[PDB]
Amino acid sequence: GAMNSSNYAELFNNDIKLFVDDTNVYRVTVHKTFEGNVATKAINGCIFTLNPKTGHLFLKIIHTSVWAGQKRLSQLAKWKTAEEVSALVRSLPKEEQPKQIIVTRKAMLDPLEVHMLDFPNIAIRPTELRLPFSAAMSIDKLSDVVMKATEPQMVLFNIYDDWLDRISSYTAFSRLTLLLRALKTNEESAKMILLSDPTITIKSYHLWPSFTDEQWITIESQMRDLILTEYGRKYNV
Amino acid sequence: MNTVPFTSAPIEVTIGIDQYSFNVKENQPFHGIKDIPIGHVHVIHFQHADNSSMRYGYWFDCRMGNFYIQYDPKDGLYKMMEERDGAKFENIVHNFKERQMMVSYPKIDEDDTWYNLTEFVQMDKIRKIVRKDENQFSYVDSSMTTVQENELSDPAHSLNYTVINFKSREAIRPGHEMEDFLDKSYYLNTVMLQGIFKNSSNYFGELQFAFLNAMFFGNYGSSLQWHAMIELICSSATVPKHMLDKLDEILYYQIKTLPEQYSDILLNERVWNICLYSSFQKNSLHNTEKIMENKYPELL
Ligand SMILES: CCC[C@H]1C(=N)N(C)C(=O)N(C)C1=O
Ligand SMILES: CCC[C@H]1C(=N)N(C)C(=O)N(C)C1=O
Ligand SMILES: CCC[C@H]1C(=N)N(C)C(=O)N(C)C1=O
Repeated sequence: GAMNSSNYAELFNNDIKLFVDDTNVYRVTVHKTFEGNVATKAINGCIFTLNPKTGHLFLKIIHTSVWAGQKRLSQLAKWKTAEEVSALVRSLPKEEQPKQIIVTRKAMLDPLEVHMLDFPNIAIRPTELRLPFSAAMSIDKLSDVVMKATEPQMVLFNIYDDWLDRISSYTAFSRLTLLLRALKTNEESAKMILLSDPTITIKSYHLWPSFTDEQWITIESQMRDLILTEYGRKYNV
Repeated sequence: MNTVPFTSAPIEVTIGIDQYSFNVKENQPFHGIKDIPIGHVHVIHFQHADNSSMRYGYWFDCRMGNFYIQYDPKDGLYKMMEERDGAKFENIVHNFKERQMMVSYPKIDEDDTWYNLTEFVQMDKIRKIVRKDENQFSYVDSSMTTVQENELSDPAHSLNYTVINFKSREAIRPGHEMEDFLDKSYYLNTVMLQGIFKNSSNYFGELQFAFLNAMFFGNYGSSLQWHAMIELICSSATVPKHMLDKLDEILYYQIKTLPEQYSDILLNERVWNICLYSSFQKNSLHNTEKIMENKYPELL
């Protein structure tokens, strides 16, 4: 059934699973036309498909050409997402295919279920967690690859960098969601926190800076400060 | 006009014949139903006074044989039986008519309700849904489950309605996932009509039989089948005009006849709101929409 705080450790057991987030698939800018009407212009998007135990991110880039001549794009985007996830599963060896796929929005359930009818043994599940994966386009290297794409493309990342050498996947996922929640709250403050120290760099093969363990504790504390300070200004608490 | 004689009525029971019904008291001198119109299927059904659950009954067509009902005190129900001795049957029906021990099927001459509810229903198709081939009549009750309910437990006592499942490989063509899920015309016209039912008459016959099983016995699985067959049409962008017009008439008379007291357990709010106000056919069921909005505006 649904995924929530009661069954949170299930994410880090040894059953292969993937989160699918579709919130950055269909992206637009809204603008005025010369006649003073309003129109949209699509920009490149991405499907965020993440193995929370290993950190493996299957970033399918959605090039704006996929929308050409199509109607009802917000509806199509859900079915295009489900088509690409289904294609990903079919491309994997049987022993690498997921046993469950968790969608971050309930509107993805029927499109993915229908695309996965050939896989009756893969559970398609919703979640009650409010996960901040929409903020993935605030990670500069991910945004860069999406905006530079001239054609459909899949790019593979590890969103945990090398963290699992030193911490568990529960801790790594907790760090990731804290970082993304912060970026979603105040992107500028969050990024200022992450980079303020010029001697801590992001390796070419990494997404985040090379913090020591002691430095991550400080960073995580500062991200918690930034989120609960804003929760209080926002709700006068 | 045909007759269903009764040996006796040893236990108090409400007896239904099609859309009519009457109370018989314990050991009352009741010996059956006469003047039953020829040309239609019929259903004779029963609820004991002492049974909260278990309305049961028999679908039959008097052109296919001579049938009588007699109480079985071991199995505790009114049983339908077939009489092969036509002389014995003729003899009994006449003695009963002479002593005036039978109720008359009470059809008003203006009244096409039963025809309109059974237009496409044929005994041969009933007997394929209800499998018991040594009898020419078919027993149904409130508890019987459908083949699809058994997939989600006795196969001999099941209702073998056509399985309809909108999230199934039968309903969805590879590479047309969104198209076929949002517009079920392929599933309706190719898979079901051309493939399984062969024509819309057979489809409507199963739809009408499911509704009647659902209304007369409170058979849950039949209710599910009725709504699924409606939803499959309403969710199809491409339906023959004659099918939509006939569907509107079929549903009008079902809603018209529907017992107001049981409307809340017989009508699925989601299906009816989708069909009348969202679906491709939201503007094609004028008669049905008008009677629904005037009789059950709560549901909507
Ligand atoms: C001879 C005893 C059975 C019996 C009966 N009691 N009734 C009512 C009937 O109509 N038939 C045809 C019958 O066979
Ligand atoms: C779905 C409703 C079935 C049903 C019933 N349960 N009862 C008790 C009844 O008197 N009638 C007339 C019925 O049709
Ligand atoms: C005509 C069906 C009435 C009915 C029923 N008899 N049962 C068992 C059920 O679970 N529901 C939800 C119903 O609506």
